Amino acid sequence: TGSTDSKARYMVAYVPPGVETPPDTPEKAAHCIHAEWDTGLNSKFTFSIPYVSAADYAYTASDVAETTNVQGWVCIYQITHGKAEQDTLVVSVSAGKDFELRLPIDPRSQ
Amino acid sequence: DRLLTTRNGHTTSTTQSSVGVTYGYSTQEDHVSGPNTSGLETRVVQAERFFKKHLFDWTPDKAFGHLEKLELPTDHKGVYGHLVDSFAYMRNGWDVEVSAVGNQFNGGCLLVAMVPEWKEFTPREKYQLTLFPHQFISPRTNMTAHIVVPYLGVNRYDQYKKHKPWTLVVMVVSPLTTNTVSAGQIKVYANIAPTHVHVAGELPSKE
Amino acid sequence: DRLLTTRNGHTTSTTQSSVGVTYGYSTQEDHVSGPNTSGLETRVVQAERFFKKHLFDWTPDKAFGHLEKLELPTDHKGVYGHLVDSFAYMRNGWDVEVSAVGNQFNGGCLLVAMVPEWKEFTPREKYQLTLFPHQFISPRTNMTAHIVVPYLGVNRYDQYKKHKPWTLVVMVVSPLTTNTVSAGQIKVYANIAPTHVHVAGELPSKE
Amino acid sequence: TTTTGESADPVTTTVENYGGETQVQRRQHTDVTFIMDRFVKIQNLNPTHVIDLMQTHQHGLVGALLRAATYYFSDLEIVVRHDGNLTWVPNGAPEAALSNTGNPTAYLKAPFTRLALPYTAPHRVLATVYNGTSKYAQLPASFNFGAIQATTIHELLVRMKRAELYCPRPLLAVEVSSQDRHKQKIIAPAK
Amino acid sequence: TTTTGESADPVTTTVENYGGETQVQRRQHTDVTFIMDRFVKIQNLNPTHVIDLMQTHQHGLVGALLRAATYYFSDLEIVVRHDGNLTWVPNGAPEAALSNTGNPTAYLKAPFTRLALPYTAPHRVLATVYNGTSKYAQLPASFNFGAIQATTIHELLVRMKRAELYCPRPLLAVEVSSQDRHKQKIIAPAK
Repeated sequence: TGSTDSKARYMVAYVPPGVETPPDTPEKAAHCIHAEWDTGLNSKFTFSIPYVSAADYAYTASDVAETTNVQGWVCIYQITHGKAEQDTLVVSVSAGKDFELRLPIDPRSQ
Repeated sequence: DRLLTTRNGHTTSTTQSSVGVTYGYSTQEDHVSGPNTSGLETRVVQAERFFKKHLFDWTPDKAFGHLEKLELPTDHKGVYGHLVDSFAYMRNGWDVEVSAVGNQFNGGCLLVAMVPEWKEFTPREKYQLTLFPHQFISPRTNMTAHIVVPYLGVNRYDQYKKHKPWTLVVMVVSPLTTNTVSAGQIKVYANIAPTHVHVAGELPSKE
Repeated sequence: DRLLTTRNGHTTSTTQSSVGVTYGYSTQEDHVSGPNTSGLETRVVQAERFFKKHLFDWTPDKAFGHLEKLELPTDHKGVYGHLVDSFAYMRNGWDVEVSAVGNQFNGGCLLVAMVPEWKEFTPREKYQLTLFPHQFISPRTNMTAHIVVPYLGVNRYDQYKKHKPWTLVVMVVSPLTTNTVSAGQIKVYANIAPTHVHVAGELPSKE
Repeated sequence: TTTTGESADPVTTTVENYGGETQVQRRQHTDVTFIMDRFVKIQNLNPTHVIDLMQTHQHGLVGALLRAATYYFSDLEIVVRHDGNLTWVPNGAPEAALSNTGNPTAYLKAPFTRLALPYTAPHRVLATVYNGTSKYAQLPASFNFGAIQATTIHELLVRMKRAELYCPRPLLAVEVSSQDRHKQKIIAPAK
Repeated sequence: TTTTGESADPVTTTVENYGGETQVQRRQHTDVTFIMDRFVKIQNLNPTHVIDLMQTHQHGLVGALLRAATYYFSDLEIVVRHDGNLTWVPNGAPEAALSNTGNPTAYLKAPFTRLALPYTAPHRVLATVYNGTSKYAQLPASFNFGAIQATTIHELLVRMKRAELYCPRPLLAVEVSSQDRHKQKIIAPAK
């Protein structure tokens, strides 16, 4: 959403489970599945967080750090920028082509 | 004829006291690409080669039921081991060779089996370890056992840090016998090769 | 149109200020299998992906001739780096992306070149660095330079511990200019991917 | 993918972009008619009760999903645990009619009564939100499925048949304090 | 027959070798799907209970046979004697959900409730033994068929449908002291 005179270069990475904590730098995260992009004429960039797990399905809810309910992290970095101190990157999420939800439940407190 | 040469990558193993190869539970490998890896898995042939481990020393004192095990994968100081640290998920089968060199004047018999999902066996359950893929090593007949097994488990891919599907097991069926002309003990060694190695989920560097 | 997406493995890089790609000295790779490896070489695609390095901070004080270099390969904390330690011989080309983000109100110009067999350049030789595969990064026009080079040298395969054939070089041609509306400095970063990675001569484990 | 975000045209990028492969999806569960087709409770009951799907709990499976639409249509099934006989009258009937056997009346039979009722409103569709009045906030009085009456109504369950939803609206999960995840006890074998 | 025993290749010699004649065999009873297809008890119950086939007795017909396999798959049927209504939730559901009618809930009807449930785990098959952890011995929490909840659960019976077993494991008879036979009272007419 920055002004014409503000530029930036970002990176997004998918860190699978297996590491204790997420990479704090683009250098360390580069070894993961990632994408980098420039700010220009086109304001939007879309990236797919892949489903990579041992089991064929994952739980939607979470309980405690377990293999079926936490599938890693997504890390968003700024490689650098030029005159973009007060400019922002709006992030939204949607379902992918093969996203699927499985078993109907009524878990809300009523 | 009893002469067998096995090749895995740039490593070979020839045995002239071969009883043949035993395939466990299958002769092939299920799809190594399923929905759980979303097409991001890849094969690493550089890891499909032999590595070695000493299992134990078969001595006359060890009686029937004496059991030695090696859960796989074990600590691997090579390419395969690096894979375990660089990728969140992996899958592979095993090509296993177990040798027990003494001489033809020794007696006794060892059972070599590959066991899926190991759990300690009770003394009575040991009379049934032949339900698992196996062969025997008996000095009068052979110095080598050879078993080949596929990847398996509830998950199409695994996290070996957390789960070890296969476990190599060697058990004394009849104690080692010795005479003036025989060897005194027999050191048992494993020659293992991971097969159809696939990894998925590249991990960040630790620094 | 000036929009370019480059892909190497499971890593991508999109730039909307692309001046095109410059191929140096070739558009292909010589035989990656010759008599010196006796057919034992293999390809490792898991290493053909992007890694990052910060080159330097382009500031107004830096004058013409100011030169920054990065000999390749550099210290790599990933799969490619492990290869260097596990194999006696390797060979690969480079897919190089260099970015220098400021804004359109900055002035100045950088030269990005790939140099074979680096040796320190004298002040006068710097007027001819355009003899090497290159592009320029000038704020009014682009934020990205992109060069692709093949493997080369007197040897069909190399020992990177001992020799670094390619060297990335960034040189100030005209100093960075700034105004009320521009950026103050410009941090230059490299996005590199080794290409057609082949190894030969597996080494023993260190333990 | 890179696109002009402002236009708001939908963009569905894929794993293929970085070498992955899309995986076959079965979405029967998320199907609107299917997911709405199940019995759900109504809490505030009285011996004389007007059937109003907005009486469903706001965070219930059906209650929340229904709210996440502006307009809807459907037939209905109800399960009523009542004392005495149960009488139902259609949308628009005088409350006084619930007193007469001539209207669909079900004679008590344990443990309860299950009925199939038709949509009876005078509108082509109904709404979960209505910006305005129906009289010369609440929804207009005509947004109902009739009324039921018995000596005592202990339980009411409603089931939406042939449901159609239009114009989706916000649907929320519970808010999270932790800043990492919302954690809760997922079922797991004892011992 | 004489063979090289060490190879471990199967050898099935016959009565013919010494002049006998093999006799026709019917093995329907030993068929896996058939033999597993019957109701068996679960002993340790609580008003909130997670369905775990490993809860079956280790020496029971089904319990022992199930244990004598490493991996298995099957659908299920359950019979529950309960007080109050019974609610079931699928594998992976928050325990909190058992409190809501929106999930399959069966209203009490004497003498008990018999239901058909589908396999709901996220794994292609389940295991009776698992060498490792599922958390960042016992089996992973995901090895279950959902959970059930009622005010009081007096009895639970489980029945394995479409059972498939893989990778057989040891199966034991009672041990024998006598050194000749294990003797016990076989049924015989009175008087």
